[PDB]
Amino acid sequence: AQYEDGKQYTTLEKPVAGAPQVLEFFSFFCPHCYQFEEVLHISDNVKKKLPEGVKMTKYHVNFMGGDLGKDLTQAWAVAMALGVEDKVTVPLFEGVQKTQTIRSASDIRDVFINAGIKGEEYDAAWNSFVVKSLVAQQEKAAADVQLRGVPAMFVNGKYQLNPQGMDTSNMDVFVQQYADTVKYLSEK
Repeated sequence: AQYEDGKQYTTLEKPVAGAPQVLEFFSFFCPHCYQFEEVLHISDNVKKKLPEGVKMTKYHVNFMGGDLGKDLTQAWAVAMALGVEDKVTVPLFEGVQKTQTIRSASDIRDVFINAGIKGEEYDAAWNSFVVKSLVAQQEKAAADVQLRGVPAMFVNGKYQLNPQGMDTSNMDVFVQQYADTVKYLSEK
């Protein structure tokens, strides 16, 4: 077949019931995640090709960057709660990996302030139990799928994208191949 298990995707031995239809994991410490966001715009391009009725979920993981990794997962929860994902994703990536000006919770916070979220608004969300369960979800979802590396995408809790098995000669071709694969898996 033109799409094969073990080629453009793999199948989970233990499928995950009731999972988000398209589920992506990343870490702001993850170098390929940086590329996936900044250069490739994977998430956005997958979206452009998905059916209608399709929800995209994106979650942060703890297992990179120790204490600041965890801080980053709580902060991403805040971002989701407040609907400001598209205002902080880039400065967080560049703050961790490009400029290296994120070294503590307080620096993570500065990214939000500078992106226009209010001090009070941020600190309340950060401390809210809505945010705690959102952090819990992020952890649950990763734990559910035996996640030990990022970037990672899962379709209907049953298929895992395998970007290693696609041509990287040409970046645009890579994305389109990736996205068409998500759509195939979607329909499957």
